Amino acid sequence: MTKSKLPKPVQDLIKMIFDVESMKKAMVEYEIDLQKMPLGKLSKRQIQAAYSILSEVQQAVSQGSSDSQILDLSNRFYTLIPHDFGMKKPPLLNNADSVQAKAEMLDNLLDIEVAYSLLRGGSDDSSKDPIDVNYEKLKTDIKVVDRDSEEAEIIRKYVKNTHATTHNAYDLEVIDIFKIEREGECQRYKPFKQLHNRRLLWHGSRTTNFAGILSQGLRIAPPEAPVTGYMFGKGIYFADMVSKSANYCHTSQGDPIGLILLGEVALGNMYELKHASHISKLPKGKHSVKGLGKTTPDPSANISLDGVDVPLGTGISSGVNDTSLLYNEYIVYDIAQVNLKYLLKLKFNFKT
Ligand SMILES: CCc1cn(Cc2ccc(F)c(C(=O)N3CCN(CC)[C@H](CCO)C3)c2)c(=O)[nH]c1=O
Repeated sequence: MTKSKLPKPVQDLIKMIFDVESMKKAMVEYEIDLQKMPLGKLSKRQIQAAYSILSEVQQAVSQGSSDSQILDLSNRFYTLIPHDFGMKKPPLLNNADSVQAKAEMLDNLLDIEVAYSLLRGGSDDSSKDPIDVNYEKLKTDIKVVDRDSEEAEIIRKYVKNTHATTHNAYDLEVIDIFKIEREGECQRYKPFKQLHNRRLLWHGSRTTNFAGILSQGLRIAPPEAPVTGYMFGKGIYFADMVSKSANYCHTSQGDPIGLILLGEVALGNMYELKHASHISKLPKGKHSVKGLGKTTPDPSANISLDGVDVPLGTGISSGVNDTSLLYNEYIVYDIAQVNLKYLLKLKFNFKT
């Protein structure tokens, strides 16, 4: 039992990422019946089948089919994924809002299954630290960034300047800044290295999703998933406001620690949109979608970190009139266009 020699912040990141109990709390959060469907019985093909029902609902809504099939499909969904709503009525699956809500849950279920499968697979060695074994499963080089360097100064300033006044429920404190290097991702990203308009953007996610996020990278919703469950289609979503992405950590009062990503995203030509557009492909010659937000990080204060633009400017009006987005959103539809650079441990201080 050789005790791990990894730095203490990296060891804590490993423990927090592979926490089986956190995976169970996330499933209870969705009111999933863990007695009828324990974490060990959660299956990949089960999740894709549930995605198919969501897509079947989407098509039934789109042709008028009949709302009673939609009733049957909704009941079929709750049979496939056993829930426990105690005495209340389970939410019906008859409108686009409920399809998005269940697609989001399946997104988290998909990454939770990947994490658990990682843990219970491969090899195990009694003489090895579980932290050391779980670290190697991530297939990622993780190094703690020195607090006093210019990387951390830029990253801290990115956090400090782009917390929107709208997201007033909490404030953010940077605990740890990690430099991350997924195996093979640098080679995969090379075909996009010298594309224009490369920005450093945030991606917030639930803590449980990060075992899959680090082992497999950011992925696109599977083909079974309904394209109308996502505002701008089935792509990878980023933000330039740290608080916009931190909201997608789903941090609570009982679990105030969150994980957020800083990724280099090859945006190229930007299909600028102001409202929903459930697309699967992009128009020829366009490399990403930008949701136009009312507030944008002041473009006068942009800096370059390793030839990548960092929109750490404070929030100002964008001049866009008829848009449905409070803040900007960046979406790519090819996973090769993303190169993950930094991983942040954030403490959420909720104001009460
Ligand atoms: C605006 C910034 C922001 C938004 N949203 C919401 C959101 C909405 C629709 C989306 F398609 C995705 C997204 O990118 N997905 C969907 C889930 N997963 C399916 C395989 C993937 C995850 C990586 O494996 C890819 C994310 C976050 O969650 N975080 C953020 O920072």
